[PDB]
Amino acid sequence: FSSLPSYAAFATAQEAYEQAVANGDSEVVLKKLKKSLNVAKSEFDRDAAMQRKLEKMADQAMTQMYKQARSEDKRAKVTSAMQTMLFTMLRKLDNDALNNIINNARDGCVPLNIIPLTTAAKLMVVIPDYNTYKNTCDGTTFTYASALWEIQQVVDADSKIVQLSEISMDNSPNLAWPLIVTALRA
Amino acid sequence: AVGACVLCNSQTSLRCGACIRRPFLCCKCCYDHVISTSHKLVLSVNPYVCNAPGCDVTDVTQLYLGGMSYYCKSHKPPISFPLCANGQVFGLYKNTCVGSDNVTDFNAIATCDWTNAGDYILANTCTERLKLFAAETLKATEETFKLSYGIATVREVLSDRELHLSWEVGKPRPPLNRNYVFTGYRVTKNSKVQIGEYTFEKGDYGDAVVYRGTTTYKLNVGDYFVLTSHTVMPLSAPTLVPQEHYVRITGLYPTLNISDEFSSNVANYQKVGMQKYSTLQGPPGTGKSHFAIGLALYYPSARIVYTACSHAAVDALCEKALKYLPIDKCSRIIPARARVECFDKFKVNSTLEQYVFCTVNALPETTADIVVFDEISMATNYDLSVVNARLRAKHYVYIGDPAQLPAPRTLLTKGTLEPEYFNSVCRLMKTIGPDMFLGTCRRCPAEIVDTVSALVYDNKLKAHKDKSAQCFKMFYKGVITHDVSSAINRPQIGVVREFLTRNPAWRKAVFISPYNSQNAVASKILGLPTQTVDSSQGSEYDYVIFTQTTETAHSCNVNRFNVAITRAKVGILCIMSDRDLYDKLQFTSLEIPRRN
Amino acid sequence: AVGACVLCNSQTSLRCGACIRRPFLCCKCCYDHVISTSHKLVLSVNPYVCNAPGCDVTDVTQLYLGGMSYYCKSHKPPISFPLCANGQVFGLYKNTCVGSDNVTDFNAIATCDWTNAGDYILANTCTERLKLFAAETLKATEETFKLSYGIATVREVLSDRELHLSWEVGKPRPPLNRNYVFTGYRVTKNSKVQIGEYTFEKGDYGDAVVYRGTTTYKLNVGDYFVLTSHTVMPLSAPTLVPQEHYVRITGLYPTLNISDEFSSNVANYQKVGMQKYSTLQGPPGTGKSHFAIGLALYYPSARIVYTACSHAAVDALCEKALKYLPIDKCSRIIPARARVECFDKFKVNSTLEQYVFCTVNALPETTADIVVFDEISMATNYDLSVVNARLRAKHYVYIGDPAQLPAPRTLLTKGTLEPEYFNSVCRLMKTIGPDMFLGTCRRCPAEIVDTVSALVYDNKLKAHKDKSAQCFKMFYKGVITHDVSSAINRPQIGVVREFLTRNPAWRKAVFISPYNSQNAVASKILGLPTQTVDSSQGSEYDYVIFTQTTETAHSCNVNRFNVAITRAKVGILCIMSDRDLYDKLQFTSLEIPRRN
RNA sequence: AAUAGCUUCUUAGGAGAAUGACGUAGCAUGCUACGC
RNA sequence: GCGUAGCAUGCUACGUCAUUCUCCUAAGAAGCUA
Ligand SMILES: Nc1ncnc2c1ncn2[C@@H]1O[C@H](COP(=O)(O)OP(=O)(O)O)[C@@H](O)[C@H]1O
Ligand SMILES: Nc1ncnc2c1ncn2[C@@H]1O[C@H](COP(=O)(O)OP(=O)(O)O)[C@@H](O)[C@H]1O
Ligand SMILES: [Mg+2]
Ligand SMILES: [Mg+2]
Ligand SMILES: [Zn+2]
Ligand SMILES: [Zn+2]
Ligand SMILES: [Zn+2]
Ligand SMILES: [Zn+2]
Ligand SMILES: [Zn+2]
Ligand SMILES: [Zn+2]
Repeated sequence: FSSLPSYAAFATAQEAYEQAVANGDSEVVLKKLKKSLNVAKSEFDRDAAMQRKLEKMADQAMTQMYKQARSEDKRAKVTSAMQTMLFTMLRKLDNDALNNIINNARDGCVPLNIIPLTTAAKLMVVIPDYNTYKNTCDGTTFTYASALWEIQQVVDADSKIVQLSEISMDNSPNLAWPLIVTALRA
Repeated sequence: AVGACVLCNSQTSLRCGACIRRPFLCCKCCYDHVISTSHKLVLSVNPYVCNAPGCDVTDVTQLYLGGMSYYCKSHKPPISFPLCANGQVFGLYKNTCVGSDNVTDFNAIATCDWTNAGDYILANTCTERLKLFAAETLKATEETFKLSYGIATVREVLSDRELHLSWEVGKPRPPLNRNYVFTGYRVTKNSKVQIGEYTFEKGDYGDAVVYRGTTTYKLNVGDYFVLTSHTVMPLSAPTLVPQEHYVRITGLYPTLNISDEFSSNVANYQKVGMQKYSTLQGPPGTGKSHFAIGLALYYPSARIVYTACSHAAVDALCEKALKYLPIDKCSRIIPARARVECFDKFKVNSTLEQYVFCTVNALPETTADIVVFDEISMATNYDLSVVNARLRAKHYVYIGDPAQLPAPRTLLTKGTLEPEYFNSVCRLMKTIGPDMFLGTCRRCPAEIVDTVSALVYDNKLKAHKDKSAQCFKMFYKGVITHDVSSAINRPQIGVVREFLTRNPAWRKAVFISPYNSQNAVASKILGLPTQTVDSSQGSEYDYVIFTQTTETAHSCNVNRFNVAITRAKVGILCIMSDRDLYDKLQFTSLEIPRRN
Repeated sequence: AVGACVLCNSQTSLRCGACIRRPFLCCKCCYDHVISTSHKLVLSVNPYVCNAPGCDVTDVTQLYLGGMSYYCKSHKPPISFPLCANGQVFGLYKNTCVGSDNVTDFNAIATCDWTNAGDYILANTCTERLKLFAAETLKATEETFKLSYGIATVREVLSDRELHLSWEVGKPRPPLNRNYVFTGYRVTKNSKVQIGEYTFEKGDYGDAVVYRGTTTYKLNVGDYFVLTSHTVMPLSAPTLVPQEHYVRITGLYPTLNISDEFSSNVANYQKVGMQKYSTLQGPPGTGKSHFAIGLALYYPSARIVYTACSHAAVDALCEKALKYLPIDKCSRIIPARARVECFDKFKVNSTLEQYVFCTVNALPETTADIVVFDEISMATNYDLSVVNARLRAKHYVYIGDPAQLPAPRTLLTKGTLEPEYFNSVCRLMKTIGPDMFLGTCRRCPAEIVDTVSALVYDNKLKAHKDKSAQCFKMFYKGVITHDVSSAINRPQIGVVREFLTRNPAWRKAVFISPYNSQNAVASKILGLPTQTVDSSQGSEYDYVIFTQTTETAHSCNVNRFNVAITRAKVGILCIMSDRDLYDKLQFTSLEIPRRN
């Protein structure tokens, strides 16, 4: 604001006007100095308002640029995350048996549920009671979905281990049911 | 899109799209680059072009930021301030931009063309970021130069190895050369398929050329061939890691004693443990790859990588390497490429064994203890940074001798390039030496090592089996009987017309000559096959009849002379004007009209 | 950003910037700290400096609260208020702080430089909160003094473990012992960077030293070693838990008759279970820690923790515990520290073992039934606060003797501290009574304890196992080759020459010496490993070898002689200038060549 | 740690309107110095 | 009768400052209903 050309002209105009008033000449110089300071303050209002607009305009633009950069950064990061998860998921599936059954299918279309139902190598039974235990997965091997599995670890609800001996009709209450028992295809 | 200025490293969002590579520039730095050159377009996180429809002005110096976009001086709204002011163009972090005044050499890079020697000498003598940026830029220029070329239509397909391929109409034919690997195509009508990659060679005559292919899916007469290309990838890693010596073997667990014939090398093998990375100069004929595989054996409990540039170099590497190594090995480079047949021993993707042999341009993401890089008098800035980017090992050694030749690098046409300025590693190998020198050669005759150590070497390498019959019959060169732009020195060949009979035990010798046409016209009236050193550096012979050419500096390059003399077992003859060179090599000089 | 008045416990929002630790001060309390002490930097939620650019009036007495921002008198806002007014300083909760008259003592503790016994003797007897504050500020002060001395550089490169050091001429040099480690900065120009941590050892000759670094870096000539910093965290928990009594035993369960060989202590084994905390004064060489293990048996399943100040002491006691307890015992002392090594038995971090043996520096924050600190004569109020803070148990028992050797207290160079004033626990041990007494020293040659009786003690101890073969050769103190300010009387070891082979069965003694470097010299021309008096105080040995130094004030401390001779079982000799002390020790001394 | 609707409160911004005051220009009227 | 000038007053336009109002946007904290 102070650096505007009107600033110095206005300041020295008011100064010399006060000087001439201390000289006490005829009022025509009073009218002249009034006119001078008037136009000076007019253009001063002009430039002051211009700078006031410029501040807000520049700040809006700058915060806008910050927002744009932020959006682009997050976007690139999320795309990388998605691609990574996709590829690390893919590189897991048992490609052999899957290739087998799909290429066996007459079109390349197979309903989804049978995909795990016939190519999974695991089985996470969940049991809510000793009775359904007795009647689904007794002993060390069992049969389900037309294939032969075998137990390998029986973790209870507290994420502890439970030796296959502990699960007995009289040893029901001490085991915090349900009983997440895994397995393995065989 | 926020990055680091290539000169000020302060966070910024400015790029010169007028520059082919678009590097990040701080405010003041881009100011200096944009005031001085013809680089007259700047792009922020959004382009700085007048938003007014029909206003196609580009440079920011005539632009004012208005409401929420930027306009030319014409369509500007009332409140609108210029984007260039106080040495700052409007962008992010204007108050934290530090900048500098190194604009000079940066501008030199931004304006050069890569067609003169001084360009390269600057490009290999500049700052680090400056170095890598020069690398990327020159590589892109050579990429578009390759792509500036075009097609080649098959006139006839003689055989799986002999070919009649006519080249594009009105086009400067890409020469008969190994590097340019040609991708082929056969359009059905309807989905032209890519028939693979193939390499060519100047055969026994014209027009028919010799060639090799990656696939046995045979070519046709309707196919057309261009050569292959890509897009240049950005780089981050430095050219070379800083030096680090050590007081002991930092985890290098050596062998006990086995293969004591490498005792001449264990003296250096200790030093490998003593330093972080270093160099070694093995002149052709020396214990290289013997040093290397003996080093592998000496430290047998550490993963090792080996690397070179071309398939020829990498198989020459893995050979003599399959020998001293239980196998139990890997050299796994290329799944679906390699115009010439390549590794045929093991898997594709398992990074199985501790020793792998590949090429820099094809390395996958691998970790190991040490990477041994031979062939370094050929490599340039780019491959070094790729190496640092892909292999974070515990040791490194650059193997090789700068006395060999540089790359084709076709764009150099005003001057020549010196080894001390080939690239950084050779600059070190010449400004301080290899720091580790290997002696000595064994294969070549001593008469061609001690006599040739007088030139660029410092008389430090030796050999044996001096005999026999190696003399230089200096013929006074004739006029330039050039058919093609390169000379045909048949007057020089005018010394062999009375020679096919006077060499009793020399019939399977090798005519070699620098000009490809000097091999072709000789192959027309020929008695023995020609192979210039470009296909050599990987090929050995017993005799050789090297024929020089016009007295231009091309023929009398001492580096090419060394690489063309040190490729024989028993025999060599030199035929040149040779006012001074035959004074540094000492044999019985002979004259042409005398048979003695 | 609130807290409690360190003197009045009201909420306050202020701190003294000039005071070293910047403690919270109530309003009037801060007024009094600032009125008559040169400290004038007071920090509120924001600092109190005048916010006028370029105005630096920093005395809080000369500022004014303006509107939103405080200022100086000249730059003051139109209307505002004076800050320091009516004996108060405008701070949050201005009206509701009480403020007290502990002003003089706090002023003293704040301004003092601790170089005279006033600070110790006063912190030993002041208010608990004030006590802890004095402890933290004394630690921080000595830490800041650590910064005063200078840097080390390299002078010449010789080998991997033989270097010549160069002290910055004109600054206090650091003592060459294991307790000093420095980071190695190398200045290229351009990468002034740390290389790793280093520790030194003065070898048999200067200026060569043998040293160890954490890394195997190759030491160049552009390297140097700068001391590594240390800080102090604030502590809140009490030092001495308020005493409590009962009429029954809770949390601990008695035993019937087990281990009758620990009989006499049961009468005190019960009162410990009856009270909240208690102490045992053990005269030198008494049945201390015997009582400890005996109570540990008496209450078997009661979880127990042992702690002390000396690593040698905690090692000795953990070994003695290994001697008689089920194991079933851990000493989680130190994983990767303790330059002089210790246990290699069991875990460091599992928090499962019943009887946890640990050191103050590595105490965890767990619970237990009973914890026992040991050797109270060395630890300080700070250490007391740590050991009371990290743990929490039912009953507390401390065992020690005020007549042992206290902490170093380097800045203490004028005056002396009586046994009582080593810390608060020692104070209570020197109060109306140590409240539990057991005195008889049998692990020592009975004659030496009979002389210890004639020394500062009041002739009240008895023993067995008197004989034999003890004396004191008052050889004249030769030239002290004091590299460090610690003595080296090699001419005194200049008589050890006549005791290297002359002793047929006196071979596995342990050597004691007053100064650290006259122990180092016994570690230079070695006949057996030696230890200092600080490493002593807790172990007894069959024979003892002792070469003293000049009559310096540090040497002639009778308590040191006690804690030295009390480490004997059957043998001892002394080599002291000894103008008078030989008339005090009652044995059969001889001369140099009279050893038959 | 969901979809949707309503409502109380706080801040910033914009826009608009009213009001009052200051200053510049122009328009109208009057009084008067001067000139014809 | 005219103009220059000055003063005073009314009107219009513009450009500043303050008060209020209105609406719209944005952002945030809390509640209720299906
Ligand atoms: N100590 C040695 N004794 C015999 N031959 C050796 C010895 N060292 C190296 N060589 C031989 O040199 C020959 C290969 O040299 P080469 O590897 O062709 O040279 P360069 O590797 O420098 O290009 C091999 O026959 C190799 O055994
Ligand atoms: N009741 C006891 N019977 C036999 N020896 C005892 C008895 N009490 C303590 N001691 C012995 O005192 C010796 C150790 O004393 P020490 O612990 O060296 O003294 P101090 O601990 O005071 O420095 C040990 O051999 C220990 O058994
Ligand atoms: Mg080799
Ligand atoms: Mg003890
Ligand atoms: Zn910059
Ligand atoms: Zn540019
Ligand atoms: Zn425009
Ligand atoms: Zn107080
Ligand atoms: Zn203070
Ligand atoms: Zn001020």
